[PDB]
Amino acid sequence: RADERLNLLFDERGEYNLSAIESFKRPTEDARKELEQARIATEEIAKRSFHTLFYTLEHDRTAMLEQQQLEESEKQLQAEMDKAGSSSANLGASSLTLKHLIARIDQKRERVRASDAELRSLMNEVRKNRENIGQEELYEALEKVLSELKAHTEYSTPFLQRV
Amino acid sequence: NLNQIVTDYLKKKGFTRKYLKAFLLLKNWIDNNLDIYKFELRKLLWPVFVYSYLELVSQGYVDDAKHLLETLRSHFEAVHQDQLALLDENHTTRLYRENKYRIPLNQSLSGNLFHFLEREADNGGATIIYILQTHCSVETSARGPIEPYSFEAIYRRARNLDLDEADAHGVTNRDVLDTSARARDVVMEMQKVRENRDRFVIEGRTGGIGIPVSACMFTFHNTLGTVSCMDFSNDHKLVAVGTMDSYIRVWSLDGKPLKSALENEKNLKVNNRKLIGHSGPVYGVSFSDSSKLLLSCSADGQIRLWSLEIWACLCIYKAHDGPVFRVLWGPHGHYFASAGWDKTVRVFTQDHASAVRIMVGHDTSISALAWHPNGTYVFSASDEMDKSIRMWSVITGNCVRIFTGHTHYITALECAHNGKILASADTGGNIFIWDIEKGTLIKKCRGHGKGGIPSLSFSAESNVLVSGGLDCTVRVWDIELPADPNQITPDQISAFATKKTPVLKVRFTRMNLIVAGGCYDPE
Amino acid sequence: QTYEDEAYKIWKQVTKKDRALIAKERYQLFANNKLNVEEPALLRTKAGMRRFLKSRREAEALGLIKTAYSDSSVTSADRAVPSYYEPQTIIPDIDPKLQWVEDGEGQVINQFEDMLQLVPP
Amino acid sequence: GYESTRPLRYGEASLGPGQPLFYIDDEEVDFEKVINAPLPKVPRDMTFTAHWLAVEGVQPSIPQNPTTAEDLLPKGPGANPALAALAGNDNVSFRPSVKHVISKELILYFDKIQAAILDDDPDEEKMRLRQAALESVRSDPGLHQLLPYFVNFITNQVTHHLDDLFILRQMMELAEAVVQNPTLFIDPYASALAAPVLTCLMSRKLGKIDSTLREQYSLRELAASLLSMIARKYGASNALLRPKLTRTCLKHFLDPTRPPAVLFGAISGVAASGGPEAVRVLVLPNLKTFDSAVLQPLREKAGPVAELEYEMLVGGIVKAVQSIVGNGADLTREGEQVIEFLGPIVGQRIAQLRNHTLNRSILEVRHL
Repeated sequence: RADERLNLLFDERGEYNLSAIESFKRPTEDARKELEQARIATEEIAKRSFHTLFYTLEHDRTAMLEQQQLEESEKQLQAEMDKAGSSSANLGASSLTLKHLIARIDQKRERVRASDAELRSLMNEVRKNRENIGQEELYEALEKVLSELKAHTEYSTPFLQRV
Repeated sequence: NLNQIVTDYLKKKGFTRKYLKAFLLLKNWIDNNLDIYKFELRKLLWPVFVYSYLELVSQGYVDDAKHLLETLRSHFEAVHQDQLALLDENHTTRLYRENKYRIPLNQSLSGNLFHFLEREADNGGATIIYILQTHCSVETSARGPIEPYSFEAIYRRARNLDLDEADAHGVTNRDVLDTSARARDVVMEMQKVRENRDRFVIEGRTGGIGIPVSACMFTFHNTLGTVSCMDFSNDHKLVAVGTMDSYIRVWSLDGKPLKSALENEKNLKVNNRKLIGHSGPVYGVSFSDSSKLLLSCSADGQIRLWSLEIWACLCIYKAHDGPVFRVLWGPHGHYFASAGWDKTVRVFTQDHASAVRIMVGHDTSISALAWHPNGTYVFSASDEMDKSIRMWSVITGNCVRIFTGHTHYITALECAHNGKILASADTGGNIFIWDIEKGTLIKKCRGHGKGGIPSLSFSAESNVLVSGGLDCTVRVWDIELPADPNQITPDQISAFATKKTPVLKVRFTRMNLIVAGGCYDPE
Repeated sequence: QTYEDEAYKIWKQVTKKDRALIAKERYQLFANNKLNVEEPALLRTKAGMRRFLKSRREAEALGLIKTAYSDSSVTSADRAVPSYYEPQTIIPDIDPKLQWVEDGEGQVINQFEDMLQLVPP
Repeated sequence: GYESTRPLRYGEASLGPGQPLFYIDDEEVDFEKVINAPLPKVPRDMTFTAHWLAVEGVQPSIPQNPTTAEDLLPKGPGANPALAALAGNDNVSFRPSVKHVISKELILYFDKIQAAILDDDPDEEKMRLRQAALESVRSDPGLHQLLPYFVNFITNQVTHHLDDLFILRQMMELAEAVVQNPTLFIDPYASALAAPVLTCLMSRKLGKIDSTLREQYSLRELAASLLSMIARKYGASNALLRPKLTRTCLKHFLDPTRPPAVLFGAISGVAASGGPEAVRVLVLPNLKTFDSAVLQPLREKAGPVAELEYEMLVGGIVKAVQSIVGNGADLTREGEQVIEFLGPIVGQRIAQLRNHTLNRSILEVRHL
C-alpha cells in the first residue's frame, strides 16, 4: 500500500506533484514449456528490478571468492582430461565462420529479403549443435541439467570435486 | 634589413646604451557544510559579531558600528532582543571584555575550520583568525558533534551524567543536557596547517594526454538566417540573439518565467521577451558583469544601454560616424569599448555621454575587440591591407604593442586569464598564440576548416583553449604539450561535430564543461 | 538464509557473474592500495553508452520517464547488472520541456503550451 | 525592386552568328490573378532546445548527434597514439594502459594521498597530515583526471573492508571531500558515489563496548547526512535517484526481522532521501502499528544495551516526525489525539514537545 501511494509522489524532475498531495489531503515438451514459462516469469521481474531498487554491496566479496574457487577447480580438472584425450550485431564466435559471406550478403542485401534478426535466428537454428537412437538428445539433456546443477553455485561448491 | 633601420633611428634619438564582509562570508560557509556540524558552527556568529561591533565602537568609527548593528539586527531579532536593545559604559560591556568567550567544538570540526580559514587568508580570514585568537578561546574536545539527538546527547541524557568544564562555560547546553530538558593553540596551529598543506602540491607534467571535457549544445530553430550575434550571461542563465530585423530577443536557459520590476506586470507568465528600438541590423550584444544591464550596436551608428529589470532603454550614445560592428563591456563592468567602420576605437564610461578616450592608428576597418583581465589595456584588429593587432593604454590612449603575421580576415580575439597570453583566429582556420610582453608568436594551431572562427575561450587556469567554427565543429587545444618521457597539429585534444549547426558561441564554465550555441539549418 | 526473500535470491543468481567479474577487475586495479601502472585504463566508449541507451529505452517502455533517444524523435557483453555498477556509461538527463522532439512533418514541437497564444483571425 | 521572390529567368535572342543577346523574361498579368492569389505558409515561431554534444570527450550516439557514417584526428608521426582511444572510437583495438594516459606526477600524488589518508596512528601529527591531505583533495584545481579512480577506490575500500570502522569513516570523509570540490563535474557519478554510502549506512554488520556502539551509530548518521546532501544536490540530472533511494529505504524499514540498527538506518535514509513530504505521507500512517510491532517487544528488554537501542530508535523516529516543520488545553487535546493516532510512546513524546503546528501537520493525514 505504501509503494502504491508513493508511486505518484514524484514527477519527471524528481519533485513533488502537488496534485497528488492535495488528493491525499482529501478526506517431452509440456514440462519443458512449464520450465520455460517459469524461467521467463522469473527473469522478467529480475530485469524489471533494475529501475526500481538499490542493493547493498556487502556480498560482492563472497561472490568473487566463489568464482575464483570455481575457476581454480576448473583449471585443476583441466590438464587431466585434455591429456587423456590426445556484422555490427554481437552475433558471437560463430560470426567468424561466415564473416566473408555476411559481408557479401550485406553488400548484396537487396537480393536477400530476410531481416537481420531473422537471419541471425536462422543461423543459430542451422548452426551445428556440436547407431544409438535417443542417446544424442538424452546426453544433451543430461549435460544441460548438470549445468543447471552447477548454476546453484551457492550450494554446489563442496561437492564439485571428488573426495 | 629592419634591424639596421631600427638601430639608425634609435641612435638618431639619443638612446643611450570590513568585519561585515567576513561575517557574511562565514555565514555563507556555515550554511554549506552538513546539518550535523551547523548546530555547533552557528555558535561562532554571536561572539565574533559582538566583538567586532565593540571594537568598531571603541576604534572611533561609530558610524560603521551603527551600520553593522542596523544591518544584522534582523538576523538576531528573535534571539538577542534584550542584548540588542542594550547595544542600542555599563558593567555588561566590562564583563564581556574581561572574560573571553567560550565555545565548545570537536577536533575534526576545528581542523576543517582552520583549513578553510587558511585557504582564504587574504580574502578576509585574517580578521576572523585575529578576532578568535584575541577575544575568544575555544575548548577543543574529542567527543562527537553536539546535536539534540546525536549519540553524545542521547547518552548524556539517558545515563544521567555530569557536565564538563566546557559545558559549564544566552543559549547554554545545560538546558538540553540537564535533566530539566582544552583551550586552543591559535597561531602555532596555523603554522602547522600551512606546513602540512604545502606538502601536497603538484609541480610538474610529463607523459599522458590532455584533459577530457564535456559539452552542452543549445540549438535555435526556425531562424531562417536572420541571426547576427549571440551571448550568454556570466552565470549562464539568459541568452540573447540580435537579428537582421533590428530587434533583440532574450530567453531563459531553464524555461522559468522572466520577471519584471514594474508592478503592472506582476507575476506575468513569459519566458522570452523582446527589446525594440534599433533601426538597423544588430551586430553586437554584451551582458553586464545576475546581470542588470545590456549593450547593443547596429548599422545605423548607435549604441544603446538597456535594462533587464524593466526591459526598456535608458540612454543612447552617438559618437560614431557609420556602422558599428563590435561592442564590449569591461572585465568588471563600468567601461566599454566600441569599434566600427571609421577606423577608430573609443572607450566610454556609462557616467558620460561622450567618449573619454579616442585611439587612432589603424589604417582600415576594425573587426575584433578584447579587454585585458586587469582592465587597463585594449586589443583590436583590422582587415584588408592592414592586418595587424594593437594594444592600447586606457590611461594615455597610445599604442604599446603591434603583432603582425596574419594573412586572412581576423574574426576573433581572446586574452588569457593569467594575463600573459593572447589568442587570435582568422578565416583560414589558423589560430595564433602571442606572448604579450615580448610581442613574439609562440606557436600556430591548425585543423579548423575555412570559413571563420567566431569565438574563443580559455580555461579557468589558462591551460586549455576551446574554439567553435562555422564548419560545424568544436575543438579543444592544449597550450603546452606534456614533456616527453624519452594538416592538423599534434596538440588537438578533442574535435566534436554538430548536425548541420554552425557554432556562434563557446563558453568555459567553472568545471571542465562548456556551453555552445548555433542555428540549425536543414539545407 | 532462514530470513530471506525468493526475489532477492533470484536477483543474486542473475547478477553474481557480472558482479564477480567487475569486483575482480577492480581488485586487480588497486593492488596493495598502489595505483598499478599496467592494468587497462578506465575510458569511456560509445558501446557502453549505447548499452545504457538501450536500457533507458527499456525503462521508458514502463512509462517512468520521458526521453527522445528513439530514432523516431528526429527525422528531418550484455551485462546483467544495474547502471550504477558501470558509471562510465551514464548520460545526464535533460528537462523534458527542453528536448529536441520532432513531429512527422519535420517541425519541432513546442513543449511550452502554457504561454502560447493564438493570433486572432 | 530586386528583392522579388519570383524566379529569375533569362531569355535568349540572336542578333546573328556568334552574337547572342539575352533579356529578362517578363509576361503581363491581370490584376485578378495577382490580388486573388493565396498567401504563402507562415513559418513556425523561433524556439530552442538542448542536448549533450559530448560527455567526457565522447560523442553519444543519439538522434541529435550526427551518425558515424558522416578530418577529426591527427595522423602525423608526432601524434600520440592514445588520442583515438580517448575519443571512444569503436574501430580502435589498442587499449592504453594507466601509464599511457596519466602523468607521473599525478600517479605520485595519488599514491601519496592514499598512503596519508590510511594512517591509523593516533598521533596528532599524523592526524594533521590526514587533514591536510583531505583539504588538498578537496580544494586542488587540477584533479579532473582522477575522478574515476577516486570513485573506484572508494567502492573497492567499502567492498573489501567491511570489518574496520576507521576505514569506513575515512572513506566517508573522502566521499564528502570529493563532492565539495567546485571544479569537477560529478553529474554522471551520482549513483556510483551513492551505492557505497547506502551500503555503509544500511548494513547489518559494521565493525566488530559502548565505544563500538558510539562509533557505529556516528558512522551511520554521518552516512545519512552525506546521502541527504547528495540526493539534494544531484537529484535533477539523474531522474530516478530520489524515488529509488526512498523506495529502497521504505522497503527495508517495513521489516521487523531487522535489528534496531538496520531499522534506524532505514528510517534515517527515508527521511534524508524522500524529504519532509515523503516522511509525512508514508511513515506517519503506520506508526501506530509499528509501535506495538517493535517498540513494545523491545521496551520489555531491560538490558542497558537494549535500553540504549530503544532510546535511539525512539529519538530517530521523533526526529523524522519533527523534520516536517523542524493556548489553554487545546495543546493537550491535540497531544491526546496524536497519542490515539501515532501511539503511546511516539504520541506521548509528540504531546510532550508542546507544539501546535506540528500536531496539526501530524493530524492532517488522519483521514488516510
